[PDB]
Amino acid sequence: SETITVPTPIKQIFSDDAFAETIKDNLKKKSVTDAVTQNELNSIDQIIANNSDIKSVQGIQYLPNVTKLFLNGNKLTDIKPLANLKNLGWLFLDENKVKDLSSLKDLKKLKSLSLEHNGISDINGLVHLPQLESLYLGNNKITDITVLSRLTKLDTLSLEDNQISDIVPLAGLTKLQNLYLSKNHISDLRALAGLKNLDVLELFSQECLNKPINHQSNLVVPNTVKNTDGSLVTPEIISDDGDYEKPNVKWHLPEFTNEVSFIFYQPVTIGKAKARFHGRVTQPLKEVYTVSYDVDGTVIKYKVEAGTRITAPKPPTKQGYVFKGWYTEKNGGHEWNFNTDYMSGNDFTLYAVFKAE
Repeated sequence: SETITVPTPIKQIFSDDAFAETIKDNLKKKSVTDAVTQNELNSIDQIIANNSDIKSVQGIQYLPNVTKLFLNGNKLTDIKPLANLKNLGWLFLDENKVKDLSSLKDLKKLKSLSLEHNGISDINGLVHLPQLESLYLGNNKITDITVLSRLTKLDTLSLEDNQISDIVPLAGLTKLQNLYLSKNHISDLRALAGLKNLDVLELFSQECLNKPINHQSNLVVPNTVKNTDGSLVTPEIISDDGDYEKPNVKWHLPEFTNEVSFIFYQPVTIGKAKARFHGRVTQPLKEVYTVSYDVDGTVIKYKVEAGTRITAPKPPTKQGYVFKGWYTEKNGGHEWNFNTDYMSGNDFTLYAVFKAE
C-alpha cells in the first residue's frame, strides 16, 4: 500500500537521509525521528529539494496530493516512486541521471517538465505526455526529436546543446513562444517558417559536419545552409583562404589537408522574434590517389586512399606466356606485393610482366 494508518517516524518512510530532512523541514518538524500522520502527508502540495545530495525519493509514494516537485541537482537515477502521483503538474529534475522515463507514462496532469543535464538521448517516452506546456531538455545527447510533433500544446521548449540536425518535427508546433535551439547541428531553418507566435528564439553556435569527401587541388563544396525561406546563407568567413561563388564554396588546396570549414551568420526574424543564426560547417577530406594498371599499353585506373591496402587485379593472361606479376616499370623496376605494399602518397602506374612459356 501507499498510505499509513498510524503515526510513523519520518525516517521510517523516507530512508534517504537527505530526503528525510527535506520532509522534516517541509512539515516543520523538529527531527527526522518525529512521527507524522497520513493527514500531514496529504497536506504536502510542493517539495523544494534542489542541490540536496538525494539518491532516492523512495517514500514519496505516500504523498498523493503533491503537484510540484523541484529536485534539480541531486543523484537520482530512478523515478519509479513518482509513477502514481497522478496530480503532478511540475517536475524539475535537472542535473541528475534519470534516463528511464517509463514512469512518467500516467502523469497526465504534468504541464512543466525539466530534464536538463541528464545524459538523455532517447525521449520517445514523452509520447505519453501530449499535454505538456513547458519542456526543458538542454544539455543532453538528443538527436531524434520525432516524438515532439505530438506535443502540440508546448509554448516553451529548450533543446539547446544537443546533437539535433532535423528540426522538421517542430514545424507544426504553432503555440511555441519561447524556443531555444543554440548549440545543435542545425543548417536548415525551413522547419521554423510557420511558427508565427515566437517571442524568444535562439539559434547561435551551430556545429554542422559533412560526410567526408576526397581532397582535390580545386575543391568545390555546395553551400547547404538555408534560411527560413530556403535561400542560401552567405558565409561569414571561410577557412584556408577559400572563397564563395554561389551556391558553392571553393578552395585552392595544392597540398593535402584533412579538413576545411566555413562559418555562417544570418539575422533572422520569425514573427516577432529576432535571432542570430550562426555556426560552422566542417568538411573532412580523404587523401586519395590513383593506381593505374598497364597491360601492354591498355590501362584501367582505380582510386585508393593513401596508406591503405590495394586489392590485386584479376591476373592478366596472354596465350603463349605466363604472367609474372605487377612491376613498378614496364621494363625494369621491382615487383609489387599487395599484402605488404600499401597505397603510395601519389599517383602511380604498375605494369604487367609476362614470360614466354
